[PDB]
Amino acid sequence: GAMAPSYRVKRMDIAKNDEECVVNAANPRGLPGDGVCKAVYKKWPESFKNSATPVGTAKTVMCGTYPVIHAVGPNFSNYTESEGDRELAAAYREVAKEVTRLGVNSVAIPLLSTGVYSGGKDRLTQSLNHLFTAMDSTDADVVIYCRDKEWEKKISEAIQMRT
Ligand SMILES: [Cl-]
Ligand SMILES: [Cl-]
Ligand SMILES: [Cl-]
Repeated sequence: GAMAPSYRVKRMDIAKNDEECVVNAANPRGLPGDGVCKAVYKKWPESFKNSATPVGTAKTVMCGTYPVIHAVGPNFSNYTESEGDRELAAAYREVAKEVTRLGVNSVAIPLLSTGVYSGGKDRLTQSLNHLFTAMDSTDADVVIYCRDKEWEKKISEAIQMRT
């Protein structure tokens, strides 16, 4: 584990992360997809061998010795708010189990279901709070990746408020 486990946020492509493993915002079919998923496919294509997994779950595939944890958040265009909220919380709980099993000291993670699976809604607080609920009991250093400048400021504020 990290000596003083922390949360940090960076505004840049998660495919350039400086952590021991990455979480992909995957689709259930293991397809290249769009957004974070497509960047992950371009950087670690070998990790998409048998990466298909249901909504609300995470499945890790190695690219060399580097773990890619494919976490499938719900698409809020298809799910109700209640069911989607439950599956989004579940995907993050599965990421925490995988990070613990892998024994890594750090993990790069995107906010699941905030892009094309958001159903056109701002889900920063919803998704980030489910990330904290799952990851708080782990001792890995967590680095959250985002692309929007206003989202970077809001995620940073939420991290600092709890310290
Ligand atoms: Cl970048
Ligand atoms: Cl998304
Ligand atoms: Cl973003």
